[PDB]
Amino acid sequence: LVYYEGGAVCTHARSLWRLEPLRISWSGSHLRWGQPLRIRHVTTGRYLALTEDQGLVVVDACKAHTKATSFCFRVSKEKLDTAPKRDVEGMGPPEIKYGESLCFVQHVASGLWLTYAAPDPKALRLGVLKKKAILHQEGHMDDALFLTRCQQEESQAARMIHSTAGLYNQFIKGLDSFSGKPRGSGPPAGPALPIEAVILSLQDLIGYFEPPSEELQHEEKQSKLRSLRNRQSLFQEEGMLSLVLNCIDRLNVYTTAAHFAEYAGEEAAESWKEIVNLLYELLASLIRGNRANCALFSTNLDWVVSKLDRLEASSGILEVLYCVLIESPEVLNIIQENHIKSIISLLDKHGRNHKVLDVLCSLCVCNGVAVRSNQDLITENLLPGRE
Amino acid sequence: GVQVETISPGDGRTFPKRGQTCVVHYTGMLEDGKKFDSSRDRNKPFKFMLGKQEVIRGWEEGVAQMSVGQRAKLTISPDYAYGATGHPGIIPPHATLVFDVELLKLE
Amino acid sequence: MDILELSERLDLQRFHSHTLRLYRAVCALGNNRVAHALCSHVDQAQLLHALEDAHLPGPLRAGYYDLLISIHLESACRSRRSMLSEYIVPLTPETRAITLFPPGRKGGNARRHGLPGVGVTTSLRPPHHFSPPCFVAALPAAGVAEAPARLSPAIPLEALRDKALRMLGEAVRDGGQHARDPVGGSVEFQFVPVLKLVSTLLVMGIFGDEDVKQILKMIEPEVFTEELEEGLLQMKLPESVKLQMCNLLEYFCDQELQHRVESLAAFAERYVDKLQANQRSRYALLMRAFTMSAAETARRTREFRSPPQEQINMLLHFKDEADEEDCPLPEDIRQDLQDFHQDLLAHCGIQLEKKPQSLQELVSHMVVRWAQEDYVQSPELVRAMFSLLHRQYDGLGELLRALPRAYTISPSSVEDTMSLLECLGQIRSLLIVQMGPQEENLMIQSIGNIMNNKVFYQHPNLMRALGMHETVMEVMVNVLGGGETKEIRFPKMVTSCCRFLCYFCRISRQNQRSMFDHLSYLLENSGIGLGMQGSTPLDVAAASVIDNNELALALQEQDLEKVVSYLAGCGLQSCPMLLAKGYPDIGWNPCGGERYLDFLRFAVFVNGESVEENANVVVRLLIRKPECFGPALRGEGGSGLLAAIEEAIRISEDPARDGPGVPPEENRVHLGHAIMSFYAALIDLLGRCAPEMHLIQAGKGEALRIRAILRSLVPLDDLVGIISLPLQIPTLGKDGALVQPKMSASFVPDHKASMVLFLDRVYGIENQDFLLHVLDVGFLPDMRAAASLDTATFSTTEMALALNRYLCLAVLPLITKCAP
Amino acid sequence: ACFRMTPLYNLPTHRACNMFLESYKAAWILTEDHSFEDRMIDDLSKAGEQEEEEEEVEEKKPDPLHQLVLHFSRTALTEKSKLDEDYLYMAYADIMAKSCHLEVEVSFEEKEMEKQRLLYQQSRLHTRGAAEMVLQMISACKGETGAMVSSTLKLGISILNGGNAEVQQKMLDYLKDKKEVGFFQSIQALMQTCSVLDLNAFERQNKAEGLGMVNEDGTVINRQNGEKVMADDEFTQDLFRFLQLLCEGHNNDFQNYLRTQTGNTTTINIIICTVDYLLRLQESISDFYWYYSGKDVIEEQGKRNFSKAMSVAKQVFNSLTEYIQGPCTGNQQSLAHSRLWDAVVGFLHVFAHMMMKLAQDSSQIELLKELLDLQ
Repeated sequence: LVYYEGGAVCTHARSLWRLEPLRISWSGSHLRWGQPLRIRHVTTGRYLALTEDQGLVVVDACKAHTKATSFCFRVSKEKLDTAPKRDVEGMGPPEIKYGESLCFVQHVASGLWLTYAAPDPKALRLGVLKKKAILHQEGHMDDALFLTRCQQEESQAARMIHSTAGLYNQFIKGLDSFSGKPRGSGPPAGPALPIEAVILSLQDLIGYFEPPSEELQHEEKQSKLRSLRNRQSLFQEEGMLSLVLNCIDRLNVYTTAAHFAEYAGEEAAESWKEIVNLLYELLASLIRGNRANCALFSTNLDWVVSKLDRLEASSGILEVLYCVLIESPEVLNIIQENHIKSIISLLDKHGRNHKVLDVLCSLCVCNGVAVRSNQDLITENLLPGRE
Repeated sequence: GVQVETISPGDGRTFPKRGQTCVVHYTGMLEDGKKFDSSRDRNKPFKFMLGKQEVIRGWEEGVAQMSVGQRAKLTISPDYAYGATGHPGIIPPHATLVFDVELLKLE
Repeated sequence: MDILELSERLDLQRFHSHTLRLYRAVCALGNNRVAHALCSHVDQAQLLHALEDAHLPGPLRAGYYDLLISIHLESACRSRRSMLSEYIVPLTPETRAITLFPPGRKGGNARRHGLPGVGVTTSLRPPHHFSPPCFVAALPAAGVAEAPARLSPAIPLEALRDKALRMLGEAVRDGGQHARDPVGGSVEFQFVPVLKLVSTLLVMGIFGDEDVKQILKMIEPEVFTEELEEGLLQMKLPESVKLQMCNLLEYFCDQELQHRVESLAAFAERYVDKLQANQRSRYALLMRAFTMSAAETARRTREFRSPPQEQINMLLHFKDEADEEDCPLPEDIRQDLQDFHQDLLAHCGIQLEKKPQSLQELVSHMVVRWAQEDYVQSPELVRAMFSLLHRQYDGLGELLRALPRAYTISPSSVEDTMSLLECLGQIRSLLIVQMGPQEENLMIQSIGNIMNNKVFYQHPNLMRALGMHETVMEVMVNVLGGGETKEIRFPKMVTSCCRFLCYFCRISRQNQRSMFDHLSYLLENSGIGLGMQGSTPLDVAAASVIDNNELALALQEQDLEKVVSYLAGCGLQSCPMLLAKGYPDIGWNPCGGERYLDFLRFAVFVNGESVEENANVVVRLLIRKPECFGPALRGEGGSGLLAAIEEAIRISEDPARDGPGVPPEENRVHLGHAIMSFYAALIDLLGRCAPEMHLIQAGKGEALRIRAILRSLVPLDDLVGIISLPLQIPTLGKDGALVQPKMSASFVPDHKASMVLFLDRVYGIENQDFLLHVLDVGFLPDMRAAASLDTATFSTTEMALALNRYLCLAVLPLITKCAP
Repeated sequence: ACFRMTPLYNLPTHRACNMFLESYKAAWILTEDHSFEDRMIDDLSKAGEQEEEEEEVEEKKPDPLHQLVLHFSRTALTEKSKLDEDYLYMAYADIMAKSCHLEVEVSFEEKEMEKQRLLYQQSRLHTRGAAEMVLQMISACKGETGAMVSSTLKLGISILNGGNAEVQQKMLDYLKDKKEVGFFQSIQALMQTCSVLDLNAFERQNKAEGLGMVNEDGTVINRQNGEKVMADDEFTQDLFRFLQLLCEGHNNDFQNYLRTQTGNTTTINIIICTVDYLLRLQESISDFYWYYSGKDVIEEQGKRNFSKAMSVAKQVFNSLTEYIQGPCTGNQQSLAHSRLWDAVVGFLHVFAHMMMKLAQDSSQIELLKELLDLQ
């Protein structure tokens, strides 16, 4: 469904759209009034369409059959429609401008105009800033739209999100397909998992979210950090982080590579460990330096502490925890003795690692504020034993 | 659980009395042998009055059985000591406490 | 092993350094209990040995220095630094003796500055408090959050300062030798810990005059000699050491400022004495000589009639020499002030050899030389050095900005002032840490002690200078913000937060203005505090605006709109806390609505008269958002006010509609009473918004509007019906057991009182027929009931008291006015 | 109470001492004039030991003032949600702004000497990177009024006075290479925040002063409250003077950049924003005219509020004039198709009626003169 909405949606990717002229050749030509075109949602791959059953929606490409998805921009709502158009080789005249021009979207076949649904009263009580978009022959005066340019970074990020969501969901699909079905003394009996594609995507995303080097000058570091925070927020708002957590859960159900092989085979068992480490590293990259993304873990802190003991990606899980605890005090306020004792047990079982000490230090003070409960718990459950 | 052993003898005739401040040096060790307190590290004798419950029972009874100039080892059960609650950070719960006490003088 | 093997065993060094970091973290920011616990693991002997040990790795050396500071000195240093910015001068002979310059023959302008940090300081700073570390003491039987707050562990401060000075001198000589084996492995590892400890000790005030002189000579002997060695300034040191030196020099410059303030206060004492004597003598002479000339006596007596502040202003108004003649004061008194002013300008350097000869010149030259010599890569060092340079170039401005934080007290208030300062230090410390049961108890205790202190009431200006209200404010809002949606914890703390602030506004109008300045800040936090019963930030705002026409007129449209938005939310949405408690689900929140309505009442109606500017705004906003009126008075599909009240009484009779009915507090909400009180408050607010009559006679169209709108909103018949509604009356029955109506769950006279106010202010009683009608239907019955209850058994009943209050407040004045 | 007012000699010593502290502070310390700005700037500009080094000049090591400017630029460029108030920044910005100006027929030679000196003082700063710091702070403020942005604007005005083409070019080059929308976004937000005459505030203040409330402690008759009406008049004038100075000298490039920013993803038309503010000011002035229309004589508070509004409008008119002079045809067309004509109509209405009304009373001749100058 399509809505007019204001707020952070303006900066978010789901607000982004791509214009696709019906012609392949010279499709990058200047848009001109009356030009039939398709409107695509980058993060979903779905095209704006008029469906008789549900009216204005976004449908899949397989159902996008031009007539439903063909739209035009007109400067005026008058029913001129005098002449059908003529294809022109080349870029053509520069008619429509960013920011200045006011355009009305019209479904070519029906001729209907894009407009708001005229929300009923009590929507103010709902506090919804969302106005459902409909195709109405009369329309409204304020139906005009301003076209606004999008950064290359945002466009790239949205397309990345679409591709990554597809790939990871296919992966989760294979995992669920052979979840409860042991391969026995035979094949896993299911479609091959995209192991190499997942690995390459994870590596590229880690490099894409890599923080700027310290040697860089202050201004450049600030610019890269701003871009990184923006990209992190876009991915989080499109739900990549939850997808990573889901993949990690389904991979965690299997304790070891042999246990994984029993269901999926040795060929995937080799890359099990690499994939889990890459996933934890990607999660750390996504949340690092972003207080909101680190605060999201206040609800499911146990998600990390329960997994700390696992040996395959102990360092990655610990880095995730470290990032969360630096960025967010909300987690520090919800810490419990169980968590403190789990971290102390991590010291006991894995060895004397200064990173755990750093994590414990972060548990105490954040942003110049100390948590006496955490301080006392650490003191009581670490110091007296003296081992 | 107060059990007193004599490391070095004292006068043997002068013993602490109620309302009489006892001045001591002490080193505190848990039964496993870990030190948790020592007045000598601070270089200041510890003074406490008997019958005011300022110190634990272990001390109250042990110093009373002790004599001026006497050095002794006091072993104290948890009940006479801080006990199940313990001393957070310093002393674990249900810990027997071993002390080396030198009773300097009475005042 | 020997800890010195950690020079080659790097992993162990790293782990132990981070262990020391953890020790500092657990004891950080006031955990004196954790500090005491640590004193067992790391003893005084260990720490002092590490301080001197030259073979430790620098990481461990710095860690141990910082651990000592954290365990022993951090809390005291922070508490003292919080107070250094404030200057409270007791009027004492010591203060009187203070002079900007030490006694000498050399001329005022030329007079060589005294050594900074060496002199008599009378400014009040509360003492440090420490508790000995002991682990054989009896365990306090008091439970957690009841046991008193523990003090920091004690360490021998005189020995520590002596050791620090000696070690610093050793470091200076070693740097002069330029050896290839620096302590810790680097000049930074050698110097920085010592300088940090020295700065901490200076701020704490441990160092004496001779120790300060030694430190000054270590810094730069030539400049600071009073009446070879190479100083740290020329020792050509790295950036971190420079930062520490900058902090030291900041301390010394602060002491110079403090000396200036104290000298000014001393001169103020002496000069005020002289002026007072002269004014007395001149008044006596005038009362002797008024007989000759009666005309000029008026202009003369203008002085003795003017406010004392204006008298002082006039007496001091002789600087420009153009208006000196009008000033009564003689030339000697004037010249004393002129001389002191010149001396102050000289001390600050304004008044007109290569070697500095002064701290200001030394600091300026040092900063410029450092920047010239190298491009500093430390932003912190850049900030500090340029701050020092600004202070040196602008001494008058720094004093001018410090003066607001200056206050003179009598010597007889020192003890109470010190107790208040200790309580304020506790409160200030409570900001950094997250609030808990312990911190809440300490906060409540500090507030109570401050309230008991007389100085709080006597010296509200000093309180504002100290910034106490802002601190309380910040604590409260910080507590609220955390998990505000789930629940508002520490309601006892918030209730104390009014009693403090919601009385502080009453102490003085200036205090009330100061709290008014933060009105918007209070209102945004006020939204969630609705459920939490007691004194609220909404009450803070009401106290800030109550009975002050100036503040009410200053009040802002945006704040009114925020209040109205909250009220509309209440009128359209139920209270989730009540729903969770199982109350029957209605669509709106009368309790919060009533809270906001009474706030708007206090805003619009002041000293018995309405403020039309705010009243018209409130009316317009309310009519724009009609949901604020309640489900009744809605218009389409809306029941009348009388019907709403009747339904509320029905609910009150019927349980499972007033509440769940399945209470230790006894303050459980009764929905019928809540609805009736909401409507009563609404009607009261509208009546108060109603124009005053003189405007009506004037014919003000806006007034006529507002009155017509109010009449349209509330029909008279409904008011009369509500007034006529019966009230449950105490009676003895079933063996003479007294049957008495519960007020919290029943219709009560103040509900009628609001209606009467509305009737009087909007509709008015101009016709005898309506007069008699109202009196026969509603008033006379209630007066008869009150008279009937005026019996031994019934006279003291809360119901009878409420009836009498209703009568005297609303009815009887009205009948008195309508007597003709 | 006025009769009872205690003589000074009857007060406690400490309260009298406090009162003396405040009075001395106001009369003597506050009135004292000490000038250290130029000395500070020179001492920070001078570089030492580079003469003996003979390589340091070619190394181009920052001198102390350059380092200070760089420090402030680093603070501005640091990524933060909001711009924290920095008293050090405000003080140093004030010092530089004071140093830049450092200030009945004047000889052509003397006039040119003042111009050349002002150019040297401005060079001291914009050679060290003050223009970029100004722009960075304006972007950082993110549309929130305050002492920080006020000081930044004053510094910009000081370095731009006389239409410094060098500073203009540096600013434009920085903006065009960085391609940041935050600068103009902050400018737009500040314009939107800029205030106009408020009749409700006028009436509230009138009643407040009529009440004649006296401070309960001691006595303060007719205590002067904060001026609600045109509180940010100085900030508004500084903003529009800054925008004017950026275009001073008929700088076509910056004039067109104000209308449109080709490189940036989004564009903001400062000319249209100025027109909108002028329209709001016109509406306020017309309302206040109607308010005083029945009243025969304007009183002093009004005469004020009129004068402040007409000063702001004068600055706005001069800024709009400078946007188009040269001429900039695009800016001319934008204004022609904008809402400027309605503002001119309202101003003409007010001018005519105020002229007729004020001619009747001679005491209002100064206000009449200012009105005529605005026309």
